[PDB]
Amino acid sequence: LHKEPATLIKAIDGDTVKLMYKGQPMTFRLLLVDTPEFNEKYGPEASAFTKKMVENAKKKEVEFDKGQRTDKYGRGLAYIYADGKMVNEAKVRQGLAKVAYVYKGNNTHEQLLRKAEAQAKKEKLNIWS
Ligand SMILES: Cc1cn([C@H]2C[C@H](OP(=O)(O)O)[C@@H](COP(=O)(O)O)O2)c(=O)[nH]c1=O
Repeated sequence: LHKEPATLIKAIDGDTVKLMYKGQPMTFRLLLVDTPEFNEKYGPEASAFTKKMVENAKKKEVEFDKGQRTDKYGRGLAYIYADGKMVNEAKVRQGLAKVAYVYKGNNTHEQLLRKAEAQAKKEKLNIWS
């Protein structure tokens, strides 16, 4: 896989980010994660964590997987990095998202994210408390 730069337009919520990617605005859905909705327990925390990780970063990068690059809603599907740290992974590591929507073709980082979720769950952290 490879990491491409992008410029932040809007950190939308826990699972999506709007970026200027090669000069065009697109909404990216984070691969492999599902975040509690804002009006559910941990929703507001999970959303603010995601937003601030992205917004505080100097460098934002997009990393497409080996399968489809857009979902059935027209969203880009990617791993997003914030100063070299994977946003998808951190959300899960901190017990503020769950590993989810793991399709063939776009599962490169599945083992890594499941490792993070296992640590969160062992620690009974946040959604796992
Ligand atoms: C993460 C991800 C979500 N999606 C779609 C599947 C879900 O649609 P369906 O429920 O219609 O299947 C939806 C979940 O996204 P949200 O969690 O943003 O709603 O996003 C994909 O198609 N591929 C993906 O990799």
